[PDB]
Amino acid sequence: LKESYLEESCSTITEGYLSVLRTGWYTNVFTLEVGDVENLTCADGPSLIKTELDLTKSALRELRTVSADQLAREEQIENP
Amino acid sequence: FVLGAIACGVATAAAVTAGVAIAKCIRLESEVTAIKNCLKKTNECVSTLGCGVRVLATAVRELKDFVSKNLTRAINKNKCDIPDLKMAVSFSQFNRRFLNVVRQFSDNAGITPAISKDLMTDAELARAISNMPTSAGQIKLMLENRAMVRRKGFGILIGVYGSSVIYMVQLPIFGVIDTPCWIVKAAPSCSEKKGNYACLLREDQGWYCQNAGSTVYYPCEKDCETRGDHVFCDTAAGINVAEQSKECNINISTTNYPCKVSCGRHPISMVALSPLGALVACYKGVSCSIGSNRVGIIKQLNKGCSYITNQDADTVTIDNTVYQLSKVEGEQHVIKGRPVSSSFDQFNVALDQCFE
Ligand SMILES: *[C@@H]1O[C@H](CO)[C@@H](O)[C@H](O)[C@H]1NC(C)=O
Ligand SMILES: *[C@@H]1O[C@H](CO)[C@@H](O)[C@H](O)[C@H]1NC(C)=O
Repeated sequence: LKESYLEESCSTITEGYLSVLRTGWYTNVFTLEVGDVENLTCADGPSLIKTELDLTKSALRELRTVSADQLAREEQIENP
Repeated sequence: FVLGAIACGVATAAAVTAGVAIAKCIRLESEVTAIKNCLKKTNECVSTLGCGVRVLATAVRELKDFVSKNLTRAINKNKCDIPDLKMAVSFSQFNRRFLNVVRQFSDNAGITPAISKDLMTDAELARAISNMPTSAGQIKLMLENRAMVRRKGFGILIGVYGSSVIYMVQLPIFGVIDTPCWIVKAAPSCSEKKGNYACLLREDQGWYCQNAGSTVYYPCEKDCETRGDHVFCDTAAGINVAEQSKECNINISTTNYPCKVSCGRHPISMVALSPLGALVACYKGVSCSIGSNRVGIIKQLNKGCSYITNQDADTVTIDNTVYQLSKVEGEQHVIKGRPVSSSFDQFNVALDQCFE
């Protein structure tokens, strides 16, 4: 690179860069398949599988409400 | 208006606005089911939505397959304290991506700041880059710069449909590469007499890229980011400028172009960190110094504009703000000249208007 200090204008210009310009957006849609996890239940108390299953059911139910919240926030991104 | 004062944040809002509009289209029942029907017999799909946008569609089925083919038959009779250690460990390994996708979308209210490995693996990142509407030179560059692709992309949550978590990732298409590019920095050049200041400041700071016989100007320098000799630029807040405007970098007074400046009587001390050094505008009211990390403070700087190369000193301080000089090495020129300020409140005007 070459940097030039312009004493007549208290400015610099640095040259020698090669561009990488974002000209567009490519959309990748994902379907993450969790399976019929909400129809499974552990009736025998504390357990490693019970803990993992409750994390999974909990994460599913939380994303549903996160999604709803997003629909109001997307209104504000478009209609402030 | 004043371009540098309005341009930042613009390219970001355009990306979000563009993504949300695509997300709205994907959330329709006809498009969700079309995408779901595309992926019935395969893990990967390409398709054009009703609104015209091309999407690559990817199914991630490890967890669903573990749940269908191992966990369910093993938890017949609704008992989970079974002595199957590999089942519990496999369950924990197979659901961690999902749990990480939920945390990233929950913490960010449905729009992530980047592309995490849980939204997109390296394998999947390479697959999508391969499908981008660009040529081999760009794809080769992008595959060698996946960290930058992740940093400039983002995800948007589509919704939950049954057991199916649907989301979209915007990846940056770097469609134009290796054209000449340069960055302009500036600070207030100000003359002093009778306690009175006569200031000048350039109002065309930022990044410039000569692309396809036409020069483009990116006023918000945060829309561009360097890796070595490469500068990665969002083009959403780009603006064409005439070829002659580069003459402001050798003769601010040229008649071939009305170089944009701001001239006033209110100096603002500041430090403009440049790639190979720093610009330092130091005036009455604040103190400025440069230093090395081994021997303490080098010297106090004189008032006015000083150009400190990143080899003259490792640090520059203005008042109590401390800036780290770059460590890059390069050709450093001082183009000598009488400061135009010493020849003397307008804003973003041609320089010949500052003289009257
Ligand atoms: C699940 O079952 C299938 C066959 O039904 C088997 O190939 C696979 O190894 C099992 N997975 C685990 C993690 O045990
Ligand atoms: C800069 O341009 C002006 C007018 O175009 C001219 O008077 C002046 O001599 C030029 N200076 C240099 C160094 O070219």
